[PDB]
Amino acid sequence: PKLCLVCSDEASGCHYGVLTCGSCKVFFKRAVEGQHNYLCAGRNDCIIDKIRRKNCPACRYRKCLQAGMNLEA
Amino acid sequence: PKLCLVCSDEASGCHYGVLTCGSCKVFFKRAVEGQHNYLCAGRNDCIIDKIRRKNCPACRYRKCLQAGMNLEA
DNA sequence: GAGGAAATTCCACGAT
DNA sequence: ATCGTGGAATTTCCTC
Ligand SMILES: [Zn+2]
Ligand SMILES: [Zn+2]
Ligand SMILES: [Zn+2]
Ligand SMILES: [Zn+2]
Repeated sequence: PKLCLVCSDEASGCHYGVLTCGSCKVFFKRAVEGQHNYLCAGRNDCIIDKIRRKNCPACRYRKCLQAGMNLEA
Repeated sequence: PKLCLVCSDEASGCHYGVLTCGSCKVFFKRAVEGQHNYLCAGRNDCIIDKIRRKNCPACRYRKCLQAGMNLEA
């Protein structure tokens, strides 16, 4: 019943300091390692869920950071 | 003329009835025969330009239709 | 020449 | 680390 704090999909455990699913954990790692320039086509307010998380890496990454995800955790 | 009526990128000609670039031509063909399930993570006003057009297929497809693109043209 | 469309290449995403 | 899937976009080939 525990949910990913980023996309609300069911969580696989505590990854990089935050309860998250597998895809969001892999996304965050790749985002930090690659130092990605992401641009929201919206207002930087996008809905991030299982379906929509692919739409805006910018808002997804922002949510990762604001939830406290860090590589050195 | 030039300037694709969907994303404002340089237009390659009149495709499916509308002045469009090459990428919006094949996008529309894919989307119109496909499901076009697309969900917007924003307010369905997403900015569609050369940089952001990949972010929201929902809004891109909506702009294709509003511009008047159709298969039977 | 135009434009439709397959073929091709590239990449994000995500499971294992 | 492979690696499958699917979308994106350019390149190549088709008919008219
Ligand atoms: Zn998640
Ligand atoms: Zn966004
Ligand atoms: Zn376009
Ligand atoms: Zn949108």
